[PDB]
Amino acid sequence: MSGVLEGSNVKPVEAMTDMIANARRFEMQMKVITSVDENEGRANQLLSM
Amino acid sequence: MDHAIYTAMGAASQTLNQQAVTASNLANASTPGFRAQLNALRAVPVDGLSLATRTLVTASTPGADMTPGQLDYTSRPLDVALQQDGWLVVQAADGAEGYTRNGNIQVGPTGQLTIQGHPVIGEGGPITVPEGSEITIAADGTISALNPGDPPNTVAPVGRLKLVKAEGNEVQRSDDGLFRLTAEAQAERGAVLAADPSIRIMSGVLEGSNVKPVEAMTDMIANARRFEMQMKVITSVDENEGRANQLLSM
Amino acid sequence: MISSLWIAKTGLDAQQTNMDVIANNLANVSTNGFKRQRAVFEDLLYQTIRQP
Amino acid sequence: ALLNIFDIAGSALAAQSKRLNVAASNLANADSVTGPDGQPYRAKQVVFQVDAAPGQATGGVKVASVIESQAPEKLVYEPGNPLADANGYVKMPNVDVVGEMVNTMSASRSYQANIEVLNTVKSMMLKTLTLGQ
Amino acid sequence: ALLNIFDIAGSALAAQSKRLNVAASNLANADSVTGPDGQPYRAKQVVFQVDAAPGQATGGVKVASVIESQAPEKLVYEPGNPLADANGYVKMPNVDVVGEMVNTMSASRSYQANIEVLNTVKSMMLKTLTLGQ
Amino acid sequence: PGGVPGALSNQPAPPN
Amino acid sequence: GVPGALSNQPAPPNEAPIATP
Amino acid sequence: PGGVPGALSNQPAPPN
Amino acid sequence: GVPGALSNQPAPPNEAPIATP
Amino acid sequence: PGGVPGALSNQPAPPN
Repeated sequence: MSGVLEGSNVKPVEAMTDMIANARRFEMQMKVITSVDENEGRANQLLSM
Repeated sequence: MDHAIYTAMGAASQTLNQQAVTASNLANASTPGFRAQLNALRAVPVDGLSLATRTLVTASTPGADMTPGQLDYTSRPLDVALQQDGWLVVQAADGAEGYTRNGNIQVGPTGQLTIQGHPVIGEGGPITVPEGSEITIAADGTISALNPGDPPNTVAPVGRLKLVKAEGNEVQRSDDGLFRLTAEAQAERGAVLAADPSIRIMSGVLEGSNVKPVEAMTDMIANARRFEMQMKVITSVDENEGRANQLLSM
Repeated sequence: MISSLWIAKTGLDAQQTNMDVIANNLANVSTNGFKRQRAVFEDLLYQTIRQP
Repeated sequence: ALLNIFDIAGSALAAQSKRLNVAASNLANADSVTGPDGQPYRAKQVVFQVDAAPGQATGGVKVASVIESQAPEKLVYEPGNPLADANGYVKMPNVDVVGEMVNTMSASRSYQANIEVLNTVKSMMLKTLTLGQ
Repeated sequence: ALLNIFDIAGSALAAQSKRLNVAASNLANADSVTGPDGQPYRAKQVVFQVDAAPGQATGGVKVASVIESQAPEKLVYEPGNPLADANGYVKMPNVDVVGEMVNTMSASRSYQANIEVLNTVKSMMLKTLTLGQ
Repeated sequence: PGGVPGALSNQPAPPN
Repeated sequence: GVPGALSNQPAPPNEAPIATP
Repeated sequence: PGGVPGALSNQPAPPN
Repeated sequence: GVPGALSNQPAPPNEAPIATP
Repeated sequence: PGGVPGALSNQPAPPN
């Protein structure tokens, strides 16, 4: 068809939902990292005496 | 640990289950002839020795809501709507008999009536209409077919739609969205529901979904608050255990 | 995909598709011999978690 | 067997844990409509008493029993609900969410306090063990 | 091997580390669409059981096996996906996010408790060697 | 001697 | 017996029914 | 003698 | 091969292939 | 022998 131009097909709902899921998935990964880091300290202290 | 965390965790997960049910109901707010799913929490107390202090919570879907929805006037002679407490009968996916409220009846090239791709069940097995003919549906389900080219005097009945009467407590939504008779109800009413001659359908109106918006909104607000509450406890127990573990020292 | 961000995304997409159908119907008002479109939706497979 | 303050603080820890579990159960099922036998979920509470043994009003806490609140259950209107009475009213739990949150916080801090008491007494008697070096 | 309590607490530590690893793997892959074989990621769970073979009732903890959950996988409608079935449905993991978070926290807490147990047992064994100067 | 600890014994109640 | 004490017999099995028979 | 230690054994299930 | 035990033979090298082959 | 420790090794990589 001549006289019309095709734009992008980016869906805004999908992108917004994906961004929300990404943020609220990272936070959980950061919580697990903090938990493991806190756990390792004791275990390290076990090596005394 | 203190298994109190395993109570609030269950309460937080069942809240997400309830939210998934409510969101599914909200997605189908425009589905023609949709019956919203009812969600309810139920408490199960753990039996055993000592102070019966633990009572877990588990979601529950007690059937569906049978309140009739909106009636949109589409000037189409094939779209029919049922009287309240009424159901149309179609052939299910596995060659069985199922019930529905979607009146979006379609005519194939071969002439067979279908609803959502399932064959429509007429007084005697699926309904086959003369190929490429105009269809009018009466108030009691009688079907008149006009063959194009022939005069309007040719209009004659062909078949009658099977219309059944069933309450909410008797039907259960199968996994494909088609309602079927429950075990107790089937044992008393027989395997196949006999057509009720009192049921009245309306031609040219399509029934919408009965998803109430105010109840959905209130449910989401309550679910969010409950999830945050359970999360507080999940944090209390964590810190308490963290500190209680110190007694094991020295 | 927490099963509640997917279910609501599906509903949002369905409403957007219905709005696209409505906009197509409204834009083609002045055309000759145009038949209006109507969007039909169906719920997908419901999942059973525990039997009654 | 547990000796003195060890027994006292252990009893206190156990009872505070029971109190927190009851609070968590009340707060989790604050919206449950039915139990397993069709009866509503009535809010539960703990009953605290002083161990005492026979002649010593100076003991820990002990949870005599878990009582069920006899305050009238909330009534909601739902004539379609199978559990509704002849008037169409469904019974709903009488849980006070703010009260449950405050109770959880209180059981938490009391639990922590008794843990600290137990730790201090343990250190004190460990140092007592080296009397006279 | 590890004396006695040493072996018991080491087994407990290893088992809880395995449980926390499983929980972290489930949390990471909560949105995975596929695996190397084209199969959806199924939530993994460890199986805890005692190990008291030489005529005992209590011997610690060991992980018998890692098992994939049988809870129905989540079906999402996507007809353009190469992994979609005949009806156009794609299978997605049955991971319970709140469950895995609580599992992480509980595993960390009990791991810490076992650390405190082993440290205390070491202390006591260290003092024992000074029996009678 | 004692009674319900916490919520049910720390609110104003009618005499009985 | 009282909670936290020692008994001569095992505690009964723990089960939570979703719906009573 | 044992089972899944966590979410999959602390949730109500229909009987077998 | 009980975990935590001692075996004469070395452990095989682990591999994590992203696709199937 | 050994390679880069930490982030680079414990990350999926194309086969080569």
